Amino acid sequence: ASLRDIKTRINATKKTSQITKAMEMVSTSKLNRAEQNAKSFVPYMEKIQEVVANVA
Amino acid sequence: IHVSVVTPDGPVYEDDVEMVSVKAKSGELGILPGHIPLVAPLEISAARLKKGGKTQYIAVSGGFLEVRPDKVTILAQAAERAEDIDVLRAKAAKERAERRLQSQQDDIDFKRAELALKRAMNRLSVAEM
Amino acid sequence: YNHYVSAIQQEVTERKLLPLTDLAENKQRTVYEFEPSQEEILDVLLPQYAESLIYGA
Repeated sequence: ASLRDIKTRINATKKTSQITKAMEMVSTSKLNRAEQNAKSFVPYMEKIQEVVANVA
Repeated sequence: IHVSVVTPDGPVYEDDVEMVSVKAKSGELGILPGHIPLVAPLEISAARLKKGGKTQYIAVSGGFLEVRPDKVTILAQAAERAEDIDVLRAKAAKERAERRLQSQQDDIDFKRAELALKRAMNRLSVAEM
Repeated sequence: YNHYVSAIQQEVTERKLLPLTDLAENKQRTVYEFEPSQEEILDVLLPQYAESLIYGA
């Protein structure tokens, strides 16, 4: 092929790699927050389950 | 002895008041230590706590009452310490728009990154080589 | 829905919600003083349970 074409291809794939890395970091942070958001729900469920099991 | 209020969104309030009264469906009840276990639903009203030196109030919506000689637990879907139903409705109306705009912001934030990725990817195909 | 097992593994699960024919009892159980009626309590009790299940999923 051509030297300039190879250089441009390398630059383009580097740019795509950088964008994908940024997206990965954002997704990791969102998952980290979502874990605590999910964890904050236990006591209500663990009480209503016991009440229903006792009553029904 | 102590009373606790829980919500699917997390804990709300806790104290060691030893005398609580609430307006249950088809009647009214007063709770003192050593009570027999009982189960009863609750109406839309404000629960009052008395045996804490001074009176204290808290509002619940769609609640459920669970009483034990050791602990008192109230299951509610919404709670507020302002004792007023109208302020609770106003709070819900205020939070509606906030969550709507948060969702819109999240959508546009994702869309901008998607457009940037598409533009970055197009150049590789442009550079046929 | 998908169940979160690990950061690298996710599995598809199928769950029956109602008529809730299968249920598990607690290890410790105590009788309750129904008020005003045991039949009247369940009508209000059950939908909250179903909604909590949906929220967790």
